Amino acid sequence: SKLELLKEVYGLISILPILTLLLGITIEVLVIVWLEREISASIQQRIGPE
Amino acid sequence: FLENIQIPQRASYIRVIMLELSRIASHLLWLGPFMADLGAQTPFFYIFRERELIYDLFEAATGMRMMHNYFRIGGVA
Repeated sequence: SKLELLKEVYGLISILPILTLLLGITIEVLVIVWLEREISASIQQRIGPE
Repeated sequence: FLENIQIPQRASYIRVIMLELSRIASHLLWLGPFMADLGAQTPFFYIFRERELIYDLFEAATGMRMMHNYFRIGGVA
């Protein structure tokens, strides 16, 4: 039979692309903080976070 | 200057060079930080880059970094 739900237990959602977006936004946060700490404090200054 | 140990005018001119360079030593170490207080966010390191040469001067003149001990009693160091 079909007592409660056959194909509707948990297999309708995938959490791969959301985690890919998470990884991408974290990497971009790293990129932008690198941009800041390497351009703002290096216009007429020494190099950034070496 | 009290007991009149006669200071030559040449050494006096040397001391004048000293004093009129300390005028700069004060102008920078106010305006730079004054720029960093008023709202001038960038020129903080700029005035230090300008001041770097006074460091070499004070070092090579009499003392370590602040030119310490450039005034003895009978004249200068």
